[PDB]
Order: sequence, then structure tokens, then C-alpha cells
Amino acid sequence: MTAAPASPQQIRDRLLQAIDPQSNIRNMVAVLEVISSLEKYPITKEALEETRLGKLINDVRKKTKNEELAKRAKKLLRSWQKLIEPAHQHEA
Repeated sequence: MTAAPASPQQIRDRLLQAIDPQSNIRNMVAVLEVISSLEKYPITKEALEETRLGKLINDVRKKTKNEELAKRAKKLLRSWQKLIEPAHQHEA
């Protein structure tokens, strides 16, 4: 459900209904909606800390759709990581 979540807080709610708070998967199919959404909507930096999506980075790293993709994802994640390390080359 929901083709466009837009705001990061709503993504968190969708994550927790797919997995246990202890970061283990109950429904991979439900997880796929979260990652597929994140592929269309990258989490903003102030929202990343606000909604605490950094834990999602930990879980998606191991439970991502494609293990090879997790290596590629770093390019996208760097747009978020700019809050700890200067990364704002062209997405300004």
C-alpha cells in the first residue's frame, strides 16, 4: 500500500510492521515496500536524526534486496552521511 510515502517518519511506521523492534525480519515482502520507497525517496538529514532512521541503515545493510546493492547504496547514503562527513557535491 501507499505508492509515495514522501516524509521519512511514515517510512519508520512501515518498517516496524514488517520486522520486530529487535531488528529481525517477520515479513520480507512488507520490507520490500520500505526499500522500494527509499529507492524513490531518500531520507533527509535533519529527519534522519529526528525519526532515528540510522538504525534502518544497519538493518538494510544485512537485509537489503540485493547484497551487491548494499555496496552501491553507499553513494545514496552519503547524501545522508553529510551530517558527520562533508558530502554535498551536487545534490545542493
